[PDB]
Amino acid sequence: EVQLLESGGGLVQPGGSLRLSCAASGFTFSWYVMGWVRQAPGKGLEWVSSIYPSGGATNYADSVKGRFTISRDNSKNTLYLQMNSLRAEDTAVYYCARGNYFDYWGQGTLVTVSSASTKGPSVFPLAPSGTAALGCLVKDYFPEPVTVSWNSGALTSGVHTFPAVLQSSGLYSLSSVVTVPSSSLGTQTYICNVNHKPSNTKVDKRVEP
Amino acid sequence: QSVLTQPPSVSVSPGQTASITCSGEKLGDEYASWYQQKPGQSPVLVIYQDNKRPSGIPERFSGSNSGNTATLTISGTQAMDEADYYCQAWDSSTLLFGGGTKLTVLGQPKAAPSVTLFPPSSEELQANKATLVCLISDFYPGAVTVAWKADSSPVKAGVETTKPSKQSNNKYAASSYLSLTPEQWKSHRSYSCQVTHEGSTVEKTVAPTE
Repeated sequence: EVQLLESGGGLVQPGGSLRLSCAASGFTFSWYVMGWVRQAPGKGLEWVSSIYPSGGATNYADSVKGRFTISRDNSKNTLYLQMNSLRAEDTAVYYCARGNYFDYWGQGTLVTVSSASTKGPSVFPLAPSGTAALGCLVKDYFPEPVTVSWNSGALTSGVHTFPAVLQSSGLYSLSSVVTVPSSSLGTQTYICNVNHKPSNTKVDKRVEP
Repeated sequence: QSVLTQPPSVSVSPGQTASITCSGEKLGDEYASWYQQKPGQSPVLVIYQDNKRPSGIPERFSGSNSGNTATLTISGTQAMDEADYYCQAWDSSTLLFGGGTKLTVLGQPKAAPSVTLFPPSSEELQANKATLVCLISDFYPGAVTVAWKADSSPVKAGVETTKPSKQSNNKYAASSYLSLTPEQWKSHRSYSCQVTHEGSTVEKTVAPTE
């Protein structure tokens, strides 16, 4: 029913600009207050901005005031967040949320403000050997996030993807593993599907005994 | 700017009623709301305008507003209620959040880590690097110490370890990465990853393959 879907996340340089969207449905858009709320990694929620039904008026948190612009398009059921003069402080997941009291929320897009280059991960199989654990190493990338799945989505149970490390080099690395009966290692194939949108890195990798 | 302060952590025994407080300047002249955020999850509104529940939110969630204090109350608490809880207040002009309260539900069974140590892939080795991967999952409480050994000796550089993070089943996960050259890796007979959790140690060992 109520759908709030975001886009526009990614890497941006300090002082650069970026525009987020939130596409909405399942309810009468133009009747609702909308706004943005953000959350820097492992830290707390912070209101960014809100905007009236008609789009005729706006409010801002002090820290982004002057630098951000909230707007809406009531015909296309879309909310925007123009973000200029970006500062490293603006690095956060950005939440789309409907109404006076945030009663519905999107899934968030992550915005990373750094001077640093994107970097594609290298992806390597993690070989095993009752039960057996096989897996995938997603090494040395920037910024977050990566998506990892198995056998093109088909394989879902027994699957665990670990939170990444931030190495002192400032790159990330993470793994994801899957527990399987060891008997199936002879007569079943395993390929991990890894996507890293900011560098257009898409990788498949077979994991063999 | 105004602040909303919350206790950084709250612990409750199972079945009891959790109480989470929010205070700031002027909170009684304002409306309080509250949000439940689970790990890896978007926030969820549990109470708005001091003490109203959205349709869909159970009655064991309650909110009140007196003094300069809003208070969130959860009855019949169980472990699936573990989460971050944020108060929020408008009025006013701005929208203020509290720093969040972490809700620990006591009485969850101790659980030892499943550990899995991995050798470098052949591919990485042809690419002239090596990476050892130690995966630590399903442990409770969320504290681990992780040590690495080359043969029987401790490794004092090249180790990258995550802090522990709450899995959706309330247990915890962590990982540790040891970066090496192919030569370093091939020198020793073996490497070990040594994880100690609540006084007890699990260890795994891989070797070059040859």
